[PDB]
Amino acid sequence: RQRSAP
Amino acid sequence: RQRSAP
Amino acid sequence: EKTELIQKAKLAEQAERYDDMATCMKAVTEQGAELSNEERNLLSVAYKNVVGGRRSAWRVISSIEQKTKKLQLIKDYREKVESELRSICTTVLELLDKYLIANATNPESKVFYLKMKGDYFRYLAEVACGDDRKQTIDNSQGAYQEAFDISKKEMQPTHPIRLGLALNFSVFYYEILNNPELACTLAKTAFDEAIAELDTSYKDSTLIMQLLRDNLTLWTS
Amino acid sequence: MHHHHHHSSGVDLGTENLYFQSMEKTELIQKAKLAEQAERYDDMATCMKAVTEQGAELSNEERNLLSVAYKNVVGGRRSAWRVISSIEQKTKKLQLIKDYREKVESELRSICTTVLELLDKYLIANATNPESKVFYLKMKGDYFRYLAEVACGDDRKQTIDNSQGAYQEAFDISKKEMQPTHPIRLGLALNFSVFYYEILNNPELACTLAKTAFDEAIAELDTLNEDSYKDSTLIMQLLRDNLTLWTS
Repeated sequence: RQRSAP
Repeated sequence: RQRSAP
Repeated sequence: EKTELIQKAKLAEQAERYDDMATCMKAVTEQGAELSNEERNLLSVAYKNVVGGRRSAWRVISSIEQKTKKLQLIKDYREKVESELRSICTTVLELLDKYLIANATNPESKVFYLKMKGDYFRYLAEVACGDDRKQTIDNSQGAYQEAFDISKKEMQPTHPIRLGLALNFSVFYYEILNNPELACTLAKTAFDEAIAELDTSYKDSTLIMQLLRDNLTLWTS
Repeated sequence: MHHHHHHSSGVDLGTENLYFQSMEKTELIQKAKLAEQAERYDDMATCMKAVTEQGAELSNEERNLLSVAYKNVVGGRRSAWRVISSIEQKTKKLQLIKDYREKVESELRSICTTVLELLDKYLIANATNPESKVFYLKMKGDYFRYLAEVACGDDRKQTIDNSQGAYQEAFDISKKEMQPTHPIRLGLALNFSVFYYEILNNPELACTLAKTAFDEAIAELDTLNEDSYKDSTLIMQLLRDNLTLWTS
């Protein structure tokens, strides 16, 4: 996982 | 949690 | 078109798209041949998730309601979910009556479908009221009971279907009929009788036994 | 909403009508908060879409309800799309898989189009302050990015350009107007860097974009009370995690 803003 | 059959 | 439907169902499953998966299995069932094992479970899992999504929501909503002008609005929303729950149940019950049970042709399958008929009536009972509640409950109990008898007559006490049936039947006893001691006896018995013959797939059976044992711990806490 | 419905294909019974127009905002908002508790995001989305179409500016709480709703609706497709393409890339049966990937794509697009439409017709149009403008341009950036994840040929180029323009504009305004600890600004930096990393594929710029935003926030953190602090750090954790990975 890359992750982006909630 | 009560649990039932998968 | 049947091998196709089955692959789309296995996809949909991987992709967690259970509406699709359901639609596929419903169509496979409507062709009217007996479902293989893998096919049963695809059908089971599909509808489990579709209906499970509503039951979850229904609890959250009623809980928020019970924790409380705005209450007519909540109540209305609870009922929209109820309507959804029912179509889904009706759909499944319909499939079980028109097709699955009709053509069962062996005890293991019959037990699976009767258990399922039991479960979907139980889901209805969770939200039913007045005498609707009574009819629903009777219908669930009749299915489970018939399944219970056949499972005892025909299957090993380690068989996951039979264990699963015992699990769900005890839950019915515990939460729908509210006879908690019978619920315990029903589970403890299945558990114990399985534990004996484990010296004899193991992973399939013990996944369910864990559930039996967990429920027992809770229903004695 | 007992009188509503959404199709599989991400087309619905519609909100541009007396039924939704005759409802009070306060109702729609409560319907949404419920739907959220109940994890029913189609409903929540519909509700917010209808609140937006009334054409008043959204409050903060209202922005986030909208954001969360659509996030979950579209997120469910993106997830499925990855699963499917991954199963495709691992392999008669490939026609069938490919068709299914495209059914999902079509769904991804309507949802994105819908959202992009709301951003253009309503949200950005009436932004009326920097923080809001930044939120909506970031969102415009995000939904164009979701399109780019599945776009191809020159459709891909247009998509990418349109995401980059929104982010950049947002990036500038956030730098001119907001504290470096502001969660919207940090969230924008986070998503912009992801864009750089996964869409443009410039990994070093991606890292610098994130490291910078991180570092500049870390400086100004003894500022914050506990409550705001927790908002910002949740996102910084994500910045720092991405950096670790993009250097592994």
